[PDB]
Amino acid sequence: PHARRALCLLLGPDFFTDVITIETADHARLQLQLAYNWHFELKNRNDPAEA
Amino acid sequence: SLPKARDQAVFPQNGLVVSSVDVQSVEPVDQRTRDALQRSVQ
Repeated sequence: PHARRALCLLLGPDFFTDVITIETADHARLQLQLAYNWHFELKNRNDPAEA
Repeated sequence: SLPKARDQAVFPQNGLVVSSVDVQSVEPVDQRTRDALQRSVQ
């Protein structure tokens, strides 16, 4: 919930080495490591509201 | 190129291009894939 804390909001492309605990229709409980290839998007990188 | 796909694995986030992917050996770790496929060998 709250582990890391930094002064900067990383906008560059990155990933999250997250693992989920999902269950399929056959009830098969399996955990699975995810990446979430993400990146922040700003069309106008000067507007105070959007920024 | 059934049919072959391409020759480039590009990541647009940073421009990192994986030219090719090479896998060395299939281990399977369990002893039961092991000398039971070894009876298959025999």
